Amino acid sequence: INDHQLSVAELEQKYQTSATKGLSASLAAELLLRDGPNALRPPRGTPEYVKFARQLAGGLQCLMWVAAAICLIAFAIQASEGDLTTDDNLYLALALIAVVVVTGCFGYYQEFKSTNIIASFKNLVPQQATVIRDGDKFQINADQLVVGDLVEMKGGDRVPADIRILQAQGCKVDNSSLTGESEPQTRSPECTHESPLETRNIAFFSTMCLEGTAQGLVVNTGDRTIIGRIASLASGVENEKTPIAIEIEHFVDIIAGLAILFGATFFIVAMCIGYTFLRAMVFFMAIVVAYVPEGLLATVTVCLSLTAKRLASKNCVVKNLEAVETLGSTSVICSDKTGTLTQNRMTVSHLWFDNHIHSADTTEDQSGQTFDQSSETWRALCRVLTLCNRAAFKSGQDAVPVPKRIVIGDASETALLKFSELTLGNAMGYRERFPKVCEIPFNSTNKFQLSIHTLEDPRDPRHVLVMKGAPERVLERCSSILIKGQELPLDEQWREAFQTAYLSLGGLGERVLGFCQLYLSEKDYPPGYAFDVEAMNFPTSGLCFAGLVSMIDPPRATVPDAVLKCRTAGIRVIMVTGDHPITAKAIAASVGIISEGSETVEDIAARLRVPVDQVNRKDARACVINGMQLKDMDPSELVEALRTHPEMVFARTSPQQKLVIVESCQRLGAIVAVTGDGVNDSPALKKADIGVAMGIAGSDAAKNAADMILLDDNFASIVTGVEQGRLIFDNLKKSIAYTLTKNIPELTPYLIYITVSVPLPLGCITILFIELCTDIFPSVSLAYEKAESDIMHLRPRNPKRDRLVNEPLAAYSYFQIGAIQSFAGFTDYFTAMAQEGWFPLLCVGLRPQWENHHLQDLQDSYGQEWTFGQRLYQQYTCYTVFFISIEMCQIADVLIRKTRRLSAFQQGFFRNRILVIAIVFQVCIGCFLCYCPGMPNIFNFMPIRFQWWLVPMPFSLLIFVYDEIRKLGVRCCPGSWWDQELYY
Amino acid sequence: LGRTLSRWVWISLYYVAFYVVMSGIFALCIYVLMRTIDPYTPDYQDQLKSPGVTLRPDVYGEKGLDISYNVSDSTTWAGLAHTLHRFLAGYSPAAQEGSINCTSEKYFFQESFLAPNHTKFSCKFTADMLQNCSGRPDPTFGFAEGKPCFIIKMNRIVKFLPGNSTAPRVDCAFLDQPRDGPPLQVEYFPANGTYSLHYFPYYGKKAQPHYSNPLVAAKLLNVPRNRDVVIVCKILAEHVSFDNPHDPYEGKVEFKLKIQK
Ligand SMILES: CCCCCCCC/C=C\CCCCCCCC(=O)OC[C@H](COP(=O)(O)OCC[N+](C)(C)C)OC(=O)CCCCCCC/C=C/CCCCCCCC
Ligand SMILES: Cc1nc(Nc2ccc(F)cc2)nc(N2CCc3ccccc3[C@H]2C)c1C
Ligand SMILES: *[C@@H]1O[C@H](CO)[C@@H](O)[C@H](O)[C@H]1NC(C)=O
Ligand SMILES: *[C@@H]1O[C@H](CO)[C@@H](O)[C@H](O)[C@H]1NC(C)=O
Ligand SMILES: *[C@@H]1O[C@H](CO)[C@@H](O)[C@H](O)[C@H]1NC(C)=O
Ligand SMILES: [Mg+2]
Ligand code: NA
Repeated sequence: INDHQLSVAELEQKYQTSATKGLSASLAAELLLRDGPNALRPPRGTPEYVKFARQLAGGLQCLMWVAAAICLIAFAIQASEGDLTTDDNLYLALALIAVVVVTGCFGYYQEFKSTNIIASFKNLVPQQATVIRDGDKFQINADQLVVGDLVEMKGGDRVPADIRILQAQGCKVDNSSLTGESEPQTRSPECTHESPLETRNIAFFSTMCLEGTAQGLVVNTGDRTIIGRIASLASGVENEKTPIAIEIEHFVDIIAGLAILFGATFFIVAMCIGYTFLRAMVFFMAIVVAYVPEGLLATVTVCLSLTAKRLASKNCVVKNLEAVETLGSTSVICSDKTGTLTQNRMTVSHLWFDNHIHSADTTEDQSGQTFDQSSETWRALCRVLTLCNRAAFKSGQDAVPVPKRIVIGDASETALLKFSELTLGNAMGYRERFPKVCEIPFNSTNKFQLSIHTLEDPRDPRHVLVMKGAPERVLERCSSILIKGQELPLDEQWREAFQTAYLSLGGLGERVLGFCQLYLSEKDYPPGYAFDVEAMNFPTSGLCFAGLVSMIDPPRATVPDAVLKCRTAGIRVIMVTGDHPITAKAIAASVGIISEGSETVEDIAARLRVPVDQVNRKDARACVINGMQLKDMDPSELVEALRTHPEMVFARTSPQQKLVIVESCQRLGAIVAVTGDGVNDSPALKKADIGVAMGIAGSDAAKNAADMILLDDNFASIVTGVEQGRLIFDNLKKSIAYTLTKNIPELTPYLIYITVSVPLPLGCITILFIELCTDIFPSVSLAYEKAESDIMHLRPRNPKRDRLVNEPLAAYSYFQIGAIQSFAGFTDYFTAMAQEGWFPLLCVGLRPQWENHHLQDLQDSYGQEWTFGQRLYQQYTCYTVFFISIEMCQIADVLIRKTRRLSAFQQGFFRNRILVIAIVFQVCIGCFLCYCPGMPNIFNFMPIRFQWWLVPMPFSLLIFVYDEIRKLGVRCCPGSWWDQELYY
Repeated sequence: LGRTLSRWVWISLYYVAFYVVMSGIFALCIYVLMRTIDPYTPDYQDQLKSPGVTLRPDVYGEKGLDISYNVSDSTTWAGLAHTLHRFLAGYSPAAQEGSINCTSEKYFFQESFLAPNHTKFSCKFTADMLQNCSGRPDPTFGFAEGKPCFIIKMNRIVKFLPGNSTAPRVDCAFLDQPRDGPPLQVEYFPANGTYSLHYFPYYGKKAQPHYSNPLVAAKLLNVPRNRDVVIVCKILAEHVSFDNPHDPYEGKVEFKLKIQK
């Protein structure tokens, strides 16, 4: 703050530098050594293996790692007793490890590809600078700048350091990145403001001198720059866990609790039966492992990748898989204005002529409503602003869209030339034809631009005088005016209307520019005579006014409808900007952040002509908060103000204040999305649950801090993102239910085997084939399901009450569908045993004799005697038949998981072609696993008879019918006990 | 807890009813299964494509059958002798009263139940048909002189026919070293060591509750002493196959023998 306030003399003694001579070369070198390079320090402490390790870590990943460790410890215990058939422990352990590793590799590949796609926009620049040393002006590198160096500035420079201007003549710079100000700001030595940002005598690091020349001293370098301190603040921000990760952690907690309960109860059962304590411990570990799915993580990752691919089809690049859901659960969108909700380019917005305010089209693609252009007054005004303008187009562009086409000159000149090229077709060629015999540019005294032009018509060479300037200076120079296409004298009513129009157009934040013309006849001025600028032979008064043209940075074409759709989705939209409150409020009204009929306390005070003390705050729905007012506030008042006003706009907010707003919104218990394009948004972007950075208009810091990037700079991609997030939430919970339901069928045979001592119904290899091969595809195909209701009308989900997996889902999947599948499998198992010679009663307690290698003549129910190998082949037959029962039940299970509430007849059985292909694939893989030569040797699968394929089919139909009746009952009685308890 | 008492009891009753309905469905399915199966003949003999072969006495060593004993010390073969007496107790005339004399010398087919309590006739086998290795007059079963007797028993399968061409025979021989040394000499009881054809087919426990497996005792006469040998005994029949690597006991039995001197 002392950098700008101090005057020349004390700065000389403070920095040991001369305002003219400059810093000494030896002093400059020693100060460069002491302070260091001017370049901002880039953090580079992100190794590749660290990222891979992070991708290998997470809730489901830690659960699977602990399951593998438990398998290894149980195998160690079994080896301590010298037991047999322990290779299944390794099979399960390596299965879990391989799944975790492949999933981590896939996620790392996705992140690496996204980073490479984003990195194409980076572009280094040497950024040379002009400095005075030893009295000889020359050039150095950007980092070579040292504090106190006397440095020159000219149009098109990048301002390689923070510099206090000591001399300036019409210098205009843009601070749309560091600050939120879209309009170019003047840099002048004169200083009155306390804030370094608003102060006019200082320049900033990541800026650009649009026009003018200047010279000043270097106040800060390196990471002490404003951009440097912003980057340091962003580095201080710490990322938090994404909502989907929290849901996964809650689900893993549920799984672990249920596993511990079942393991403990059956361990006590194993004590009660008479098993050895070590055997009961091994059974405990087996149950705990059996409650841990390993193919679930792969399906979750595949669903996330599919949603990310759908988003990337629409130029939405997510840097991580978990970010594709966050927008779906977002409750608050904090939006930057300049460059995010607006185009960041000045353009013509309104035209006041003929006592009428017409609105021009401001969309970058020219897809908006046009104004009336069948007036000769419009033709006169068009000639006026066409001939006055001096900006020129960049060469080589004829197929480039006009709004994006490159123009050289002032921002106002660029906007006027673009407006002419839109209304006209070839104003660039139109300007050349008219000769500029007299041309007077903008002057500190004249405060206007003047041009004398000769007419195109050979018959009429009458001179035309066109002037462009500030309305408060232009109006006093006029006597007549174009009205209805005629010349009319100025009365008091016309001046009153001019003042009202000027005040109204200035109340929208749009700069108002006045235009006028006059006709010089050949009697007054001969055609061959040349006009002289210094002679001032012109009347310079009594002019004929044309109209007013007001220019403002406009919203992007798709912004208003996207904002409206987000509001109908229950997401509250807050605008935060570093711009002036007038422009912020006008933009918020334009884009629908402030709804029509919603007025602020200032508007109410103006309406009732009452001081704000008696004005009731609750009457006003909209609210605009300045940065100073925010600083005066305290967190309790800020929370109360957030709750009180549904529509709220923050203007003149520093990066720290945006960070605090995001922190308050998050601390209130809401999921916050932050949209940004500039470095001033990077701290809040990193603090947000999801940060969305503009791609074309975004800066490096904003893209780095953000989770998502919009490559086409389409704000409408946010509504697609939130729709996809809600859809992936619903489809993910459906897929999780489908995957979970088959745990109980795989585990129940082990419980029965341990307790009742029947021969083992299901083996570990069959369980691996179920988990890893057959059922991955149908659960993934469940992610292509369409929404049952309309996604947009619904409110954002409550993060606390609405969970991804809750008790109703787990209870239903585990203990109703899983119970039915277990019963089907056991029915088919007993059918297979009885039809081969082993009645159900004989199977009870037969395990010790069944597994005894010394018994080669065990008798069945018919008295036939079996060897160990034949009994083992019967066991493999049981494995196969129970596996087929599970698969047949899962075919109906995926169909019931298609919808949570709607009937399967209401939706389509065949509308999801991927689901049909998945079911066909599952049937084919099962058939191949059964009837392939040599199968019983490698994988314990046997060619079974067709009768055992049909035994579980009634149970599949039972699952379908039961789920359909449940959903019908839920639909019929929305608020009943059945809906409350039986809906998941 | 998270639910009121009424809600908890309502959901508990609902789950109890659901599980009762599922249990009833499962019980009905198992009852229908039990009602369809035949009590006399297996429906789908699939892993019983060839009978297994077992040996008495059976001591299984580490992994497979391994018989060893000290000829000087009687305690070593005392257990094997007890095993042989215990097995042959079942094939005693007191335990063969239900069965009847049987000299048909061919497949003793039975299409009807003409035996007491609606059963079928079973042809009797008595231990005395083993003669020398029956336990009389040698209770040691030849173990005392280093000439052990081993009983080979073929597993019974319902309605399984070994072959009409010749009664199934048993053939014992060295495996590791057949060519080396003199060939193994074995004396069989009954003559030629054949299973008589009137013991087949088996009709099941229900049809033939007193059915008794035919026995063949093989006595080894020339076994080197203090040397480990491997002896394989196969069943020669038309429909009995012994080429199954994944089941070493199918159609044959292999055992290690070591007669220490
Ligand atoms: C949370 C609550 C869990 C509840 C679990 C239990 C559910 C109900 C299951 C069993 C309880 C009842 C036990 C009997 C069930 C079958 C009833 C039945 O009708 O049996 C009939 C047979 C006897 O034949 P018979 O007298 O008719 O023949 C007559 C003809 N003659 C005499 C000539 C042979 O008796 C038999 O075989 C009995 C065979 C029993 C086999 C052991 C049990 C195997 C069952 C596994 C299902 C597990 C489901 C788990 C659910 C999910 C949990 C998360
Ligand atoms: C035959 C057998 N053996 C074991 N052994 C073992 C494993 C782990 C442990 F900690 C101790 C012992 N586990 C078995 N199940 C129980 C059934 C099941 C279901 C789904 C996933 C895995 C399993 C494993 C876990 C089975 C079927
Ligand atoms: C077997 O036992 C007898 C009993 O004393 C002993 O003399 C003989 O040496 C043993 N056999 C061998 C090979 O040691
Ligand atoms: C059955 O066996 C003998 C010899 O075949 C036969 O003559 C006699 O009738 C029966 N004897 C006994 C003891 O059953
Ligand atoms: C079996 O016993 C008979 C006496 O009944 C005897 O003549 C014969 O030599 C014995 N054979 C063998 C191999 O011991
Ligand atoms: Mg911005
Ligand atoms: Na983040």
